[PDB]
Amino acid sequence: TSEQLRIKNLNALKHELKNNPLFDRAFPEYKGKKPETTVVKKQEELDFIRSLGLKERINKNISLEEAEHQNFKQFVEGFRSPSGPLKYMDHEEKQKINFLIDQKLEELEATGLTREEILYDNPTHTGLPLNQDPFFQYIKNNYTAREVLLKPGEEYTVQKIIDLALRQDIGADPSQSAAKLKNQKVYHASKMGLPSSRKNPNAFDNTSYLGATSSTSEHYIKELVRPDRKNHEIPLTKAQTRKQSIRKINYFDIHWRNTELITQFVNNSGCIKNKIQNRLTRPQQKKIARTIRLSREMLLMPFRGYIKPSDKKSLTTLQEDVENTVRTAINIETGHIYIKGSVNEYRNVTKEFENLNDNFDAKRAEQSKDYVIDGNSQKLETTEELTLLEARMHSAQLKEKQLKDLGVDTQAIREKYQASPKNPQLTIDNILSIQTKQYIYPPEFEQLDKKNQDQFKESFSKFQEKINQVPVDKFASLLVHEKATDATEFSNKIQESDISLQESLEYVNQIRSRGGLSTPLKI
Amino acid sequence: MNPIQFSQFVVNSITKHYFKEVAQGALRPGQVRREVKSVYKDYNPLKIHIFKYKHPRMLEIPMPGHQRRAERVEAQRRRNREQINFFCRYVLAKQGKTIPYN
Amino acid sequence: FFYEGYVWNHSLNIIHDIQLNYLDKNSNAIAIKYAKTLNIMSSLYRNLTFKKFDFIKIWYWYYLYYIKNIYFKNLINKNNNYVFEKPNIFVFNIKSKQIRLAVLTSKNYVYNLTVGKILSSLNIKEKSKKKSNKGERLFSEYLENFFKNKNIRFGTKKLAIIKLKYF
Amino acid sequence: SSIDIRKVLNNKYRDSESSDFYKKNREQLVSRIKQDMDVDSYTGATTRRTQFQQYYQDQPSLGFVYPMNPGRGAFMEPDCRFTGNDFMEKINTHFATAITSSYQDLDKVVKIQVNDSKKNIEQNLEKLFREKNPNKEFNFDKEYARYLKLDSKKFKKEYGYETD
Amino acid sequence: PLYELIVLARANTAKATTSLVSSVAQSILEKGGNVRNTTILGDRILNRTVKGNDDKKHLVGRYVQILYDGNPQMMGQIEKAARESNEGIRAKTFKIKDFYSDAQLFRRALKQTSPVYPSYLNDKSYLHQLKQIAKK
Amino acid sequence: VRNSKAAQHQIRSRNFFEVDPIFPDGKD
Amino acid sequence: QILPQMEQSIEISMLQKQFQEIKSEELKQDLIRAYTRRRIKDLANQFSKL
Amino acid sequence: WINQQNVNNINPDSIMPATIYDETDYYLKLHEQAFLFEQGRLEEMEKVSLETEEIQYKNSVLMPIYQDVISMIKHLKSTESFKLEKEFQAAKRILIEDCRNMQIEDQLEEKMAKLEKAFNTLRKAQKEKFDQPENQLEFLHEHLLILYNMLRKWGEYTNMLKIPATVVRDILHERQVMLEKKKLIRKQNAIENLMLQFEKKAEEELNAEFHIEKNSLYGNDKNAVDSRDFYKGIDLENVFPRALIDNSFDFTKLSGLPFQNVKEALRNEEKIELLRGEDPNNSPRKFETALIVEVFKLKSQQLRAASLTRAQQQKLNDIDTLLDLIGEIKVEEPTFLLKIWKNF
Repeated sequence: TSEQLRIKNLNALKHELKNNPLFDRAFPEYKGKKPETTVVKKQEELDFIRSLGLKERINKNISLEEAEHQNFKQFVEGFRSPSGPLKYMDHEEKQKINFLIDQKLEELEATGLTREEILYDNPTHTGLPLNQDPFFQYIKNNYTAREVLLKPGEEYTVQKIIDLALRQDIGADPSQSAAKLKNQKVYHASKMGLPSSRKNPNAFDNTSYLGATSSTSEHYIKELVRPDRKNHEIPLTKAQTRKQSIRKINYFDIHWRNTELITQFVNNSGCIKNKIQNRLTRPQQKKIARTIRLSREMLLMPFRGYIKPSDKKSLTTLQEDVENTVRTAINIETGHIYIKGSVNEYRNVTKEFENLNDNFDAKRAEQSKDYVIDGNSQKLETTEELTLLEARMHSAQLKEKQLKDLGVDTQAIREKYQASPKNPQLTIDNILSIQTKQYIYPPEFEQLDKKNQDQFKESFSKFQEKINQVPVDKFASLLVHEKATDATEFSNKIQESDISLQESLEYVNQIRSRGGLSTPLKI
Repeated sequence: MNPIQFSQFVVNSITKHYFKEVAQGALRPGQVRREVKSVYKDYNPLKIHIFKYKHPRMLEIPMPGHQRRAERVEAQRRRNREQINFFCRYVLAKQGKTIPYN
Repeated sequence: FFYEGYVWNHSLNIIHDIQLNYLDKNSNAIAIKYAKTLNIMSSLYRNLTFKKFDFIKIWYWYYLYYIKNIYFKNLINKNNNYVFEKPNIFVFNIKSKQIRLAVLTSKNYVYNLTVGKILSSLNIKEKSKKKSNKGERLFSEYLENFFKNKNIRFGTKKLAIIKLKYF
Repeated sequence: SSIDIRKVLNNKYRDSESSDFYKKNREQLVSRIKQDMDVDSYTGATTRRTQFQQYYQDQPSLGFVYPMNPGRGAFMEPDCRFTGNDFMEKINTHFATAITSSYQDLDKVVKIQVNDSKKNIEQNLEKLFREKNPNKEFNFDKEYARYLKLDSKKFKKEYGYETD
Repeated sequence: PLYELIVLARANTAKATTSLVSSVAQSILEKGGNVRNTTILGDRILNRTVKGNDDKKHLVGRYVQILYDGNPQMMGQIEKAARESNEGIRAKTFKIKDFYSDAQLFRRALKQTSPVYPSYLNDKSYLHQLKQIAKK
Repeated sequence: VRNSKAAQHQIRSRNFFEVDPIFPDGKD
Repeated sequence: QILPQMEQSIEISMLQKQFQEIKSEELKQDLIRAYTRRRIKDLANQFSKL
Repeated sequence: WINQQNVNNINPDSIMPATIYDETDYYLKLHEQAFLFEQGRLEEMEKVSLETEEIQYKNSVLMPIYQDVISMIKHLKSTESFKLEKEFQAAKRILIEDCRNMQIEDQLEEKMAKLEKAFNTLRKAQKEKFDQPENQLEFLHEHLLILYNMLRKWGEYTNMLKIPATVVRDILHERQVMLEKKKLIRKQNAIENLMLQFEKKAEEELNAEFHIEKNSLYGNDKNAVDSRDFYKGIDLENVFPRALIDNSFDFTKLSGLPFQNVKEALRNEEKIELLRGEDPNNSPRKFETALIVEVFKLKSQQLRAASLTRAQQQKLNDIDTLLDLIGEIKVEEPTFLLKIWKNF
C-alpha cells in the first residue's frame, strides 16, 4: 500500500491543482516552489441531455460574510484541519465519528422531547418528537446522507451533522426541475395566527424544498413566461379571514415605554389601524390605543409623521440603551460581526439570576476585590474558582521578584503604570496620567500579613498539585480556562485499577475488532 | 426666507408634517400621487368629511342628528357590496371560468 | 529639513495664541479642506504604527477622528460641497379653486404666480381660471418660459423643496 | 420486517399523565431535563433557527463584547449643546491642543526611523544617482535637496517611484 | 400611595440631575413621605420641539424616574417643582404595581453586574442576600 | 418586546382523538 | 414541424438508455421534469418573437 | 433610598456613572444623529448606528485571521489525550450494539465496569511516556509554537475590533485618493445600446471603488497564470519532492506557519518593541504571568539538574524562552475565547 499512497498523493495534487483556485491558503507550506496560482472558469455550450443531472450555483441572495465562509468551507477548511477533508478521509475515522453521533442522537430520543424545545427555552410552537421525525431518523440510520450536503473540501465533524438533525436549514432544491421563485420573504413566528392559514403566494413556499413538488404547470407558467388567463380561486368569508389572522399579546408587555411592539399597529403615515388590519381582538386594540395616544404625548412616537427606526427603539434604562451600541455580536463559527438589527441578541434575565451561586463568602473575596482584569464580572465566584485568582495573584508577585533579582526597579513602574479601580472624572490634566496608568497589578508579597501571604502561597500549592495530576498534553486548555477562572478542567481525578495493560488492550482492541477498526491501539 | 428661518421651516416640517428625501435628485413620474394616496388610505376617507366629495355644496354641514342616520344607511350599502364582492368571486371559482388578458 | 534637524519648535504652536472661533454650519468649502490634509496626517501614523490601537488610545487622536467625519461629510446636504446656498421652495395652494404657486427663491425675492396673472395679460373672461381646461395648460406653458430667462435668483446649484399644503 | 423485540419488551403500556396534553405540567418536565444537559456540546454554537411555512424562530448563541477605554469620552458630555451652532463650540474646545500634540508625534516616529537608519538612507540614494549620473561627484547634502524640490512627475522619471 | 413621576429634563452633566433630584427629594421629605428609587430611562432625539424654562427650543431630552410614597394632595406641588425647576421642563405622575415584581426587579438587580458600570459599586454580598429573600 | 405571544395554556398539545390525515403519502 | 419530431426521437432515446442503467425511481422522474423545464424555455423564446 | 441625611450627598455615579461619557462612545452617536435631524436628512442618521460600509471592510480583515486561528486550535485539541477519550466513547457504543445484537445485555454491567478500569490503566500509562524528559520536551517544542502563533493572531483579531468606524472611514478616503493618483498617471497618457454602456461603467468603477479589502473572493481575476494550462504535459514528480507531498497530506501535522522557529519569533517582538517603548527594558509589558508559565518553569529547573544531552539542554533554552514570552503576551476577552476553545 506504501506504493499506492504515492499514487494517491501524486494524483491528489493533480485533482487539487486543477480544481482549487485557492491552493496558497490550502498549502501555504511552500510558496517559492511555484508561482501564485488560481483557476478560471470559462463559458461552455451544454449538451441538451447530459447537463440535466447538474445543479445550480445559488438559490438565494448571499451576503459577503457568507461567501468567504462558503468558499473557505469549500476548499480550505479541511486542508488545514487535522483529520483532513472528507474526500481523502479514511473509512476508519469516518466510522469512529459515526458511533459518537449515534451515541448522542439516542440520548435526545431518550428524553422524548421535540426539536424546537431542546434549542429554545421559551418556544412559541412545538413540533414532533424525534422518534417520529423522518429526517432525524433518516440521518441516524444512513451514514452517507450525513455526507451529501457536507461539501467535499469540508471537515467531517459531529457538531455539523447534529445541526442538520436538530435544525433543517436546507434551502431550495437546485435541481434543473425546480422553478426559481423570486419573492421569498420570511417573517417571524409571532406575527402568525393559525398555522392553517392560506398560503401567501408572495412569500416563501414549502414547495421549494423539493423540485418534484414545484414541477407543476403553475410554477413553470409563473417564472418562465407571462400570464394570459385569470384563474379564480375560492375566497374566504370575512369571518374566516379574521379567525385565521388573530394574534394575541401579553397584557403586561403593553406599556408605552416599549415601541418595538406598539409601532407594529400603526400605518406608515402614523395613523392607528383597525383591529382587523392589526390582527387583534377588541380589548387588546383598546389597551394599545391608550398607549399610543399617551406615547404620542411623551414624544417617543410621533403624532402624524412617518415612523422612524429611532422611534422603533423601545425604551429602557441607559444600560440596555448604551450596551446595545457597545454590544458587538460575533458568530463563533465565523469571526464577522452582525450589524445591529440583523440578529436577535439574546438574554434570559431569569436564568442569569438563577444561574448565580447560592453559596458565597464575601470575606474570602476581599483580597481579590480590588484586583480585576475585566471591567466587571457577572459571576458570583465559588470558593474553588476564587482560589485560582489568589494563585494568579501569587504568580504575578513571583515575577516581580524575578525581575527585581535582575535589577529592575519595581516600585518605579508601579507608580507610573498601575491603575487604581477608582478613577475620577476625566479632564485635560487627568487623562495623560490615567491613560498611562492602564495596568492592574497585585500588591507586594512583602507588605503583607502572614495569613495574606499564606493564602496566596497555599492557593498556589493546591493548583500546583492538580497540574501534576493533569497530563501534559492539554497544556493550552488549562491556559484558556486559567484566564476566565474556570476550574473544571483543573478538577481532574483518575481512579485506581488492578487490570494489566495487556489484559486491557487485548480486551479493547477485541471489542473494536467487531465494529471494524482493524488498527489496534498503541500506548 | 432667511437662512435662520430656513431651519425653522425644516424643523417644523419634520415634526408636524411629512418628509422625504430623494437620492437621485429627480422625481420619478407618479411618485407624488402614490405617496399622496397612501395618506388618503391611512386616513379613512370614509370617516373624514372632506374626502367624500369635492364640491362645496355637498360639503355643507347638516345637523348632527340628520348626519348620524346617514352613516347608518351608507354603512348598510357597503355591506351589500361586500357580500356581492364575495358572491361573484365565489361563483366564478365554482364555474372555474377565466378572463383572458390578451 | 527634518533629516538634519533635531528637536525644534513647531510652526503650529502659534495657534494657542489666537482665539479660535467656532465655525458656523453653513461653511463647507473649508470643512472639506481640513480632511484632505488631516487624512494624510494620520495615514502615515497608521501605516507606520500598523493600525495598532495602543497608539490611538490617547485622547486627541480619537478626538480628531471623530472630527474628520463631521468636517468631511458635508454639513450642508450631500448635493452641495462648496457653501450654503439657501435651497428654493415651491408651495401650491389647493383649497383655492384657482391654481396657485408661491416661491421662496435662494434670495429674499418671492413670486406670486396664479392663473389670473397670466390671463390678465390676455384679457379673457373671469370664469376660465375655475374650469381651467386652458388655465391648467397655460400654466404649464408659463413654467417653461419662466426658466428660459435663466434667472440668477434661483442659484448656481439649483435646489428645490416642493410642498403641497391642502387636499 | 423493520421490527425488533426489545422495543416491544422494553415497552410497557401505561395510562396518560398530565404531561402528554397539558402544557404547564409538561413544561415543568422539560425544565427538569435541560438543567443537566448543554445544547452547545451537541451543536456547537450557531444561529439556532427553525423554519415553518414562512416563519422562523431564532435563539443564537453568540459571543458578546463590550469594548471600553477611558479616552473614548472625547470630552463629549451632554451639556445642552447637541445642536445649533452651540454644538460646533463643543468641538473647537480641544481642536488646538489635539492638532499640535499630533504633529509632535509624527516627528518623533519619523525621526527615530531616520536616525536609526541614516546609513542605508545615505547608501540607497547614492546607488541611484550613479545610474543617473555615472562616474561623477555626488554631494549628498546638495543632491538631497533635489530628492525633495522636484515635482511628482520629475521625481518619477529619475527615481522610478512616486512619493509626493 | 406609591406614585411614579416622570420628567422631561434638559440634558446636562450628572450635577444638574443630582441638583434636580436633591431639590425634589427634599420637597417631598419636607412634607412627609419616602422615595423608593431614583433612576434614568434614557436620552434620545425628541419627535417635537419643546420650550424650556429658558424660553429655549430643544430636541434632545432626558427622562427620569422619581418613585415616592406620599399623599395624593402632595403630588401637585411636586409636579410644579420640576416644572418650575431649570433642568426640568414637563412632568407627569403615575400609579403602578409591577414595581417589586419579577422582571422589574431582576433587571434592576443584575444592574450592578453590568460591564459598563465600575466595580467599586458592585457589592456581591448584596445580591446574594437579595436572592435568598427573593425566592417564592 | 418586538415578538410577544401569549401562552394559551388552555390549548392542549395532543389531540385526544383521530382524524382523516390531511396530507398523506401514497394511496394506502 | 420537422425539427422537433426529429429531436424528440433523439432527445428521448438519449434518455431511455440513461434510465436503463439506473434502477431507482427517484432520479428517473426528476430528469424528465428537468427535461420539461429545459424544453419549456424553448417556447418562451418563440413567444418573445413575432 | 434618600433620607434627609443623603439629600446632598447623592453620588452622581448612582444616577450616571462616569464610564459612559468617559469609557464609551455612546453620546457621540447622539450628537451626529441630532445634528442632522435639524438639517432634515434622515438616511445618514441610521448609518451612524449601523455603520454598514465600515464594518463590512472590517470583516474582510477579521475573517482570514479567524479562518486561521481555528486550524491551530484543532491541533492544540488533537493531542493524544483527547483522541483517547474520543475512542473511549466509541468503545461504549460498540459494546452495547454487540450486547444488543448478541442478545447478551445482562452481562453488560460486569463488562462496562471492566472497561473504565482499563482506560485508567492507560491514562496513567500515558503519563509514564510523558513523564520522561525525552518525550516531554518534544511535545512542548511543537505544541507551544502553535500556541505562540495563535496568540499573536488573537492580538490582530482583538486590535481590529477595538478600531471605531471613524478610523475605518479614513481608509475609504485613502482608497478614493490612491485611485485618482493612479488615474491621472494614465489619463495623461438603440435605447438598449445606451442601457448597456451604463453597466460597464458601473461594473468597472465599482470593482475599483469597492469599499472592502481584497479577499479569497475578488483577487482571483488578476493573475494570468492559469494553473491548469501551466501543468499540461508535466510530470510533477520531478518538480516537487517526493517527501514534501507525503508530509503535506499528513494532515495531522500542521504546516505553513509564519514562525516555525524560536529565532524567527524573537525577531517579531523586537520589531514591535521599538515602536512601543523608547526603552526595551523596564517595560510594564513584562510583569504579566500565568500559573502555567511559572509552574512548568519549576519543572524546567528540575530537569536541568538531571542528566541530558546537548540538544536537550538546547531545547530547554528554546522552551524556557517560549514560557517567558507567553506570560508576557497580553491577552483579551477570554470569555469570548472559552467558547471558541470548546466549539472547535
